[PDB]
Amino acid sequence: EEKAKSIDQATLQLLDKAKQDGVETVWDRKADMKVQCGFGSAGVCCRNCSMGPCRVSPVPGKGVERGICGATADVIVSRNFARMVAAGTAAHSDHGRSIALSLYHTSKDGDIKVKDENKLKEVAKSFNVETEGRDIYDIAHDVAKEGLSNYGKQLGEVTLPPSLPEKRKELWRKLGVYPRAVDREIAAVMHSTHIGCNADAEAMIKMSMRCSLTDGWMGSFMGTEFSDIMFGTPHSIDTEANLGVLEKNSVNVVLHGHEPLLSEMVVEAASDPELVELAKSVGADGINLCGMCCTGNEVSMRHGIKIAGNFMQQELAVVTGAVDGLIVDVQCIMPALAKLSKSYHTKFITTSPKAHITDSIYMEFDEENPLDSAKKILKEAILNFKNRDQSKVMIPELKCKAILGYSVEEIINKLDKVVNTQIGPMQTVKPLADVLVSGVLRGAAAVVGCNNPKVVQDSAHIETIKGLIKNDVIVVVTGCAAQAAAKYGLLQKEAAEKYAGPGLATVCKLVDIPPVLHMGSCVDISRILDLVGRVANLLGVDMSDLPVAGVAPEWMSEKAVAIGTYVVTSGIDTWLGVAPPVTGGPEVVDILTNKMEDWVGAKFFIETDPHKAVEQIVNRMNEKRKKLGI
Amino acid sequence: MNLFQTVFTGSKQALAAAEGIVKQAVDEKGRDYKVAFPDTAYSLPVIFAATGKKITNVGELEGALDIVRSLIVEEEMLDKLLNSGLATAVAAEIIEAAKYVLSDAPYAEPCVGFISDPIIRSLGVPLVTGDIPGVAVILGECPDSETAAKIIKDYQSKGLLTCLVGKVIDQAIEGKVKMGLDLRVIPLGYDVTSVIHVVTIAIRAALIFGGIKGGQLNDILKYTAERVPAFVNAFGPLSELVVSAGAGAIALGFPVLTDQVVPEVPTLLLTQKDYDKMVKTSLEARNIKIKITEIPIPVSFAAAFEGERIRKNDMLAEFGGNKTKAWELVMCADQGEVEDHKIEVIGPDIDTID
Ligand code: SF4
Ligand code: SF4
Ligand SMILES: [Ca+2]
Ligand SMILES: [Ca+2]
Ligand SMILES: [Ca+2]
Ligand SMILES: [Cl-]
Repeated sequence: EEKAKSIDQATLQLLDKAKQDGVETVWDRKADMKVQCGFGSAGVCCRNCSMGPCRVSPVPGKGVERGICGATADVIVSRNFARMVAAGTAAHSDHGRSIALSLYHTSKDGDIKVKDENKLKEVAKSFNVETEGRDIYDIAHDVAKEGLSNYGKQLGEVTLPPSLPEKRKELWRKLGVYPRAVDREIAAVMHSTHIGCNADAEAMIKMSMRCSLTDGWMGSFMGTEFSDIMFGTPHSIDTEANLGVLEKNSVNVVLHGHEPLLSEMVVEAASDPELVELAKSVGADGINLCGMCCTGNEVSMRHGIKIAGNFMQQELAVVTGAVDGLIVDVQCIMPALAKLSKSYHTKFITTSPKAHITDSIYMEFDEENPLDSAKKILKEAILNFKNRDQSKVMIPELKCKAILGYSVEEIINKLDKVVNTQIGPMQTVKPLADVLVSGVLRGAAAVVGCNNPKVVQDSAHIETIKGLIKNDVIVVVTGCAAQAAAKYGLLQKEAAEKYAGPGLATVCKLVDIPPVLHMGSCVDISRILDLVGRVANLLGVDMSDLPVAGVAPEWMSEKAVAIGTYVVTSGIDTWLGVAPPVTGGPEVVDILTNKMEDWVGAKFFIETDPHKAVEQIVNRMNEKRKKLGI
Repeated sequence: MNLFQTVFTGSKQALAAAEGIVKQAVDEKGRDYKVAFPDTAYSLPVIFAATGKKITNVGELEGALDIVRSLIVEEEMLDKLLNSGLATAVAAEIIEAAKYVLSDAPYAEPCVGFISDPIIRSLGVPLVTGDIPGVAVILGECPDSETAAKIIKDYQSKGLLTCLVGKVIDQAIEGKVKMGLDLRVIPLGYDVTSVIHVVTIAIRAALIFGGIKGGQLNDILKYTAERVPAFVNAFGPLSELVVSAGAGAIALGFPVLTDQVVPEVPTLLLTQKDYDKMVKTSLEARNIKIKITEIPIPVSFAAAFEGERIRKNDMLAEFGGNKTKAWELVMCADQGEVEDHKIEVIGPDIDTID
């Protein structure tokens, strides 16, 4: 009768417990919202000044046509869209900015240090920083200074990655969307969306495209590249996923958020002899560290830390009654966790001055003394195990194995296994390019995205991934979408025979990989751009000429909008499972889902049905294959 | 055009060719004329492996054309290419079967054509023990006869069986190669379809040694892929028909390596332009590890030169026989009598001969 809440049995079990406990969840608050405002849902409501609030008609020819200022529905909708990109870009901007500042404070006998010297030497080449006969920390600081300039330089040209084809750069230049400093483009969009500024849908949407580029090729890239320098480049690693990872007799410390420095220090803190003994003093087996959302992906990729769950599972993790400490930093942390943690012994600890949540324990993460600060927070979670009500604990016995760490460096290393020593070249993406041109693999898709109560949890993610791998399309995943697959069991070597098509199953067996490749967090989507870029450069074509696609089956965050925008602007078609608020703007719908193709060689596709989406992705990929002659 | 349409084109060409020669047999010999290969208990091996049915007359050979048609499904998915490659193989067998119908002696020397079942049994034991590490299927034309002979003589030196089809037969003759079943170098034929008789060696090996029954195509293709150490070496320009045959070889699990630029497929279809590396690439591509002994001698040393017929005219020196006194012996002695590597040639040497 009522639509299912989720496809995961562990999620469905804890949802029943939440009802019996009397607590409210995101699914319950969705029902409370009832019918959602159509004006806001169509994007035709404007609040960019105090002359309104204005609400024009989404159906042209009837109702109120213009806003008080004169803005038409297309103007209102295009500005509303722009601001989402600018907000999404800002979330990834501060993320990478913080990583770069950490790189600037690295020392040989310090809490934060350079782990991957080889990666730093390569990154230093792109930023024009010398490496010959110099201290790795002196290079790291000069690189950090050059990287930080990309955020607010007002003169000169910005440094872009080598994987970005020159054809794509020239296309942006001629279109007028070449990126500038990161914070500069955010201000540019915010200024033009102000009352009495831009009133042209095409120009506004182009401003968002320019802004979104500073996220994917600058904010996220540097965030990913510098994280690999300081914490290590990820490689194929095993781990367990789903809420079944929590242990009843151990202290459970769940890390949620996005910033990787705090989670890297809580991992090291879990290995301090004093803290391991304090856990035993309280009556625990040990310290069971778990992750959720990006911060969890960033730790499972590098240290194989177990994943508790994705975005909409964050409330149900507390409902298990086994989370002693829930340490959060920034982004995608539902404020409900403060009210929910009151009904349990769980301690909700906020650490970033960027994300303060009312009625929550606030323990600021001292970046000057990071390891000491991490130990102080972890100690509080350990001591809280004393207040655990073991009789009311209920951790569903449902976990799944998964393989991740599939960075571009790791994928290239694995592809070397299928290269002949006497013929083929080494450490290049050629094996992947060869399989795509031949036609063994119909194409390569990137399923990324969040969880939305408008879609059954994980339903569209699994249906979409399944359908693509069945049609010989290798799938790469990141963020909550990657976790959704890890929970189902698609991130396993044995998933190739079970779900992959004829060609993909052959490639999986030869290269020895699962049919779905976990490439990391949403910031790690820059690795997908890097991979697709290398394939394009190796074949001497632009990214728009390859049979590639991006999918966001379930998405909410303004970050997903910026991600989609920079993916389409980079030349990769993107399918959206959740419809953005553009319905009321006919010109905006035409631009996003049609005219855009003429500007960047790619377009948006809105499809809520995942079965129809895979049909469209395959047909579109084939169209691009026929044009290229492959 | 892409690899898929190139395979589908050559397979359709192979069907058209088989349709033409089959009509010639119907019109000249009638639908009741008996069709059979020289000494074989599996009728037409490829058709018998795929369908498990034996073809005995021209009328039944006409019906086998529908097997070629059914295997060609023009859809761009790996399983369809491989089936299209097998359609080329079934068509090649139909063409080769009709060749024996319309001619008393279809093959001329040095070509062998169809390989008899006892020969398959003869090569079965040395394949298992590893005496024959691989079967090099060389097809096409080399830039010159010097390169063709160097590659054959190198494979023969490794003891790998080398089967030639196309102009490489004429090039090997000019480049002075020693051909013969015992010499491990067998020329099948000049036509492209002649490559089917090696494919039948691998299929019959699965039926004979593997003990697989006719009709179990998936099990026969597994045996050839895991047990028959075969690979193809296509030289010179590749036609659409040849690329379809390459897909058929890939269907049996045999990698195809060529000197021409083609859409490569890792560990399946590779491109080596350096002829001085071809042998090493081919062995690596089919996991063939050669246990080299490295004896310091100026002449070759391999199982292919066993049972050599050194006759009077081609001979320089003779020892033993009803001609002169000759003997051999192995003795057991202490470490004092034996001085490890020590070669003492008491008496005259072959240089003294005139
Ligand atoms: S402010 Fe706009 S979107 Fe919100 S309820 Fe009012 S008309 Fe709807
Ligand atoms: S900018 Fe225009 S449409 Fe927006 S609230 Fe003001 S008057 Fe209304
Ligand atoms: Ca960079
Ligand atoms: Ca592993
Ligand atoms: Ca602190
Ligand atoms: Cl590369």
